[PDB]
Order: sequence, then C-alpha cells, then structure tokens
Amino acid sequence: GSHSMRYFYTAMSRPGRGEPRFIAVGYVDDTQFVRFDSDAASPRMAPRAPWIEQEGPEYWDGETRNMKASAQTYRENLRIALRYYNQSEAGSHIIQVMYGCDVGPDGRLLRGHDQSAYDGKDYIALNEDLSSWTAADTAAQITQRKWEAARVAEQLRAYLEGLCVEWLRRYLENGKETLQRADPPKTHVTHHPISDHEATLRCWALGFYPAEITLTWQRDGEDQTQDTELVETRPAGDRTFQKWAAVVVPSGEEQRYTCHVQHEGLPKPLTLRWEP
Amino acid sequence: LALLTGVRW
Amino acid sequence: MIQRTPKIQVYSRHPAENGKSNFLNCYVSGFHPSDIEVDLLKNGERIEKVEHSDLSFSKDWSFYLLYYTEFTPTEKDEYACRVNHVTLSQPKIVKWDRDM
Repeated sequence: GSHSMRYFYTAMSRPGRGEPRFIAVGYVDDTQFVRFDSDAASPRMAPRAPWIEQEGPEYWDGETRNMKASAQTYRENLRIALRYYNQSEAGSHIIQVMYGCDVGPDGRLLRGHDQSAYDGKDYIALNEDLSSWTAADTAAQITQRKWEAARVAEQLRAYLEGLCVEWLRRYLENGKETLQRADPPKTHVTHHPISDHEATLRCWALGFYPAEITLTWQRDGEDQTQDTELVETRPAGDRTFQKWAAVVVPSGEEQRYTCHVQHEGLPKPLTLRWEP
Repeated sequence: LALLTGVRW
Repeated sequence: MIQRTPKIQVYSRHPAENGKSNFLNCYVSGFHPSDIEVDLLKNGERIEKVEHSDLSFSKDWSFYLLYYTEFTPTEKDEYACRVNHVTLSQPKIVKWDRDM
C-alpha cells in the first residue's frame, strides 16, 4: 500500500538547568527506527529497529553530525522565539517539528510535510505545494519573510521530492518482512452486566499493525457514534496495537448490536456479535 | 535519512 | 501558555492469565508540556526495573510515552500506574483493570 517517513524534533528550554534538551526520533509508518537525545551520556543517532542496523559508519556518523548541528539550530530558535513573543529568559518553552514524505504503491511522492509548533501551538507550516508557507501569527510571519527571502521552501522541496523518497524506499526494501507486512486484528466481544437492566458490550481488537483501524457499533444497523466509548489506540509493546469500543445496552437486546471492524490486514471488513 | 537544517527562525 | 493533562491507560501486552509472565503497560498521552513523572506500582510499592519509550508526539503536538515492566499477574497482587504532571495538583493513581 502507501507508506510514510516522519521525523519528530522536540527542543525544550529549562533555565537554571543547563542548555535546552533536544530529542529527535524517526518513524517509518508506525515503526520507530532511530533516536537522538542530547541528554544521553554519549549523544548519537542510534538504531531502534533491526533493519536500520545494516547501514554503515558513514550513515551513522552523518546522521549524528546532523543531529548535533540541528540541536544547536533549535537552541538558537528558542532564543529567537523569546524575542518574537516578548518573553523573558526565566521561563521554559518548547519547539516541536514534524516533517516527512508519503509515497504510494509505485513509490512516487504522494505529498510532503514540514510543520513547526511553539509551546504546543501551530507556528509555521509548509503548504502542500511545497513552495509557500502558512504562518499562524504575526511572529511566524517574521520567520516566513526570512524563509521566503532565503528560498527555504525550494530546499525542502528538493529534500521531500528527492532524498526523503529515495531513502524511504530503501528502508521499505531492507525492512520488507515487517514494514510491508500488515497484521490483522484478533477480535472478540465481551459482555459485562452493569445492573439487572443494562449490560456493557466491549468490542476488542488486539495485535494489529499498522495502528490505523476503525471500530464501530451498530444498533439495528444504525451507527451508534455518539453513544460509543472509544479508547485511544495504544501500543502493546511488541510493535502491535490494541483498541476497544464499548456501548451500554438494555438487557435482552444484546443481539441487536453488531461490531464492525476495518483494518488494512483484513481482506474484508469484519462484523461480529456477542456469542454467549 | 534526516533533513539538513540550515536557516533559523 | 496552554497546558494539557495526560490521558492514562494501564493494561497488559497479552490477555492476563495468573501465573503466566506478561508485560504491564502504562501509556500516557495527550499531554503538554513534556515533563512528566511516571511510576509503576505493585501493592502500593514502586517497581524498579521500569523502562519507557523515546519521547514523541501526535499530530496535535501532544506528547506520548509508553512505560512498561515484565510481571507475572496473580490473584492477590494489585498493580497501578502513578502519574504526576504540572497540570496535576497531586499524583494521579490508576489501578490496573485486567478487563480494560
């Protein structure tokens, strides 16, 4: 199917407690494969998936040099942001970045991404055209004018259309046994009486990859969206994910409810019910 | 493979 | 600035069977800023061998972390996750429910 590569940077200032911490992680789809932490005893880009381990010393040295330079850049950006927002040097603030590419089955770029935040709020974003910017406030407009002058969007476009796509395809080939393998959910419905007049039906999905999934309850064929409790999809720890959906039903009407499951690893969407 | 960051905010 | 309190889920990697080794998970998510304190408890006492994932965040910029430890569930033993965050006046304690 389609695939993505994404890098996530977090830069966090901490006055009185040394220089800002810089953490970077890299993902292919829902699989983390590298990390960098400036707080580590010996900061380096390090493997987090087995298939990246076959890359040589030139790769790892190159990525480490880049992360160290990046940490320095975002420490400077944190100081700049203080001036843009009239803030003092005493507070702790955070810059976040998230960029990457999506490719389709044929390995061609579907679209690119490069978006930044300040203190958890949108700051600036590269538009889908990869040639212009969306700035969220008057501070980000200052950055936008700088990046327009230095033609930064052109550099990003070159990366998103070139190296990003080429290396993602490389990773997809080296890790094809796992990255190009979907694991379907294992599903069942549980039943727990609340009282004499009500029961909880809970539809479980376990051991699936990737994380994208849809679980819905129907009553008499009608979606019960506003009455369903849906927990956030959660990692199991072995690369796979878990999710459940629950509805409270009148006792004796359990069989009027059906759970519908959609996942990439299933040939067709699944319909299941409580089997007493 | 990560992007090279050049220009500041 | 704005702050978001963490969501907390406590659960096992595999369906719980007493006497069988497993992994106890505490998934904290949707929070901002990133500083957070998480302990896994066994009968009110702190577990020492707990590991956690590398800091990352969702499309809405909120952070998430998985904390986990190997354990063997029994009928008597109670497990919990204890979380502290700037959004919390006091540490929040969520007990492991084996059916959730």
